[PDB]
Amino acid sequence: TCPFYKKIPGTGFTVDAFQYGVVEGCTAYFLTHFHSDHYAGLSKHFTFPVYCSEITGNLLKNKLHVQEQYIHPLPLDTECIVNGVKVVLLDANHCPGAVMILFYLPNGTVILHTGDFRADPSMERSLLADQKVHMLYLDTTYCSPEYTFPSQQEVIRFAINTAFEAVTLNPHALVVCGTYSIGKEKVFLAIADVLGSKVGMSQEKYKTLQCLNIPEINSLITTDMCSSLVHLLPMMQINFKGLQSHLKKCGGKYNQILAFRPTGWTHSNKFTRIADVIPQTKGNISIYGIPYSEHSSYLEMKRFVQWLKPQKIIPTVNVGTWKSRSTMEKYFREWKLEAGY
Ligand code: NI
Repeated sequence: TCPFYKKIPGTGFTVDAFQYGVVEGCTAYFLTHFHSDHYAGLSKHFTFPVYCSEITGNLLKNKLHVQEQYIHPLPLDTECIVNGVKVVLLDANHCPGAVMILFYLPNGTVILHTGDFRADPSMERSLLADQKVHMLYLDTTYCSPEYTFPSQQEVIRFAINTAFEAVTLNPHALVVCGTYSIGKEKVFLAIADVLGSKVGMSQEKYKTLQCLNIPEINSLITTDMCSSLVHLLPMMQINFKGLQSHLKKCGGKYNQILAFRPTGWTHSNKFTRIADVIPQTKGNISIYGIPYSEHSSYLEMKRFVQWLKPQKIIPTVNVGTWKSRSTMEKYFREWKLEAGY
């Protein structure tokens, strides 16, 4: 049964609520982004209307084989009417096709559902600027002060320089990058670009990346592993056994692997600067964990909320414990008092 925080009151709408069968009174199902925790339950047998972005629509049709007639893509930054309710989709600065959703309720309430997001000051000059928000359904993944990490730009810089150094020292080194879902594509795209290679991957991943409207994509990726010196593998295989095995497959083309695991946050952020990061090494294999996040830091989250000044905040992540709920309400109150709303 559907939790209250996936219901938009005063409408027939839910958000990211596909794992509860037929939700009583829901006449349209919104999907914020193609991550499995959020799409859990969708398949080709789904017969209610789904509303999402164009990219999310591509993946529904091609990967989950949902039927065309039930997929309703909407343009971003465009006031649209759905079952008599004005809505807007906004870029969530998360993974490709990921959106925030504004609901303008009949009674005059305004609701923002962030989906998954990484807050940015650029959001302060969207169609959010023009009016008040009464309720915020907030991605609270890292709502605690200890969750710090760098900008995406600094991390990519670290990765690019690391990889270019290693391959210029050893032309026979291979670079590997782990993956298990969409998002974080810049990590492998940037590395392949500075090395002047295409990124090589399995057919199922190539199919997925083909759904994402990246410009010039056919120039950047390929299924021919033999022609590329940047390979993507499942995240699970990014370890000393998985990598030794894969090196064997390359038939003595390469004598060294440099691999990258893009995590979210790790406790090595409480002490170490991005510049200071070092690999785990075994023989001719090195592994870097790099903190490339597609969720708000604590400070980025605080800044957005303090800018938005909502009247009520409803968390969508870390809701399952009392300790977590309690902690989050404290920070909300602090933020409210500090900025005076
Ligand atoms: Ni997500």
